[PDB]
Amino acid sequence: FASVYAWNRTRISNCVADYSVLYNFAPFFAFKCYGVSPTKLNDLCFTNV
Amino acid sequence: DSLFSTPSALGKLQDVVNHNAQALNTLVKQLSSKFGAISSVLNDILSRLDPPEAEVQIDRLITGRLQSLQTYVTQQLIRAAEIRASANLAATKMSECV
Ligand SMILES: *[C@@H]1O[C@H](CO)[C@@H](O)[C@H](O)[C@H]1NC(C)=O
Repeated sequence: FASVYAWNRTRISNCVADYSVLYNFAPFFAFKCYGVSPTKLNDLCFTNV
Repeated sequence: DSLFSTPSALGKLQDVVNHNAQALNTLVKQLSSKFGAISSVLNDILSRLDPPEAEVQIDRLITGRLQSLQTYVTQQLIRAAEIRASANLAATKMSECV
């Protein structure tokens, strides 16, 4: 992973975002979601990610 | 001749129509406001947030739309009292002049 002063941004477009895969890395210390509830992320379309 | 030519002759009846039609445009254009919520559409708030957090954003819409309705009704009661004043004057002229 890059340093905080050179953070790496990855474009995500034209795909299917199955967010259930996110919990493969189970030990999550923080999962704060702003604007969107983490349970409803599988029923929304996003312009750009 | 003084009514088919002069355009602002029936300016008292047309002004009554304008005020009531202008208050409805403002009432229905207040549905696009957010009043602090993340969106002005209840479907967006319901389909993006959990029920514990949706009630927080929704209550901002309700208290803002509820205050938009009270402003419309209160000014409608005030305006309907001007009309009844002119309706009582026209009923007096109809029975005394006519
Ligand atoms: C940064 O992200 C891009 C786009 O995902 C990726 O191709 C690249 O390997 C990443 N670079 C580093 C140094 O992590």
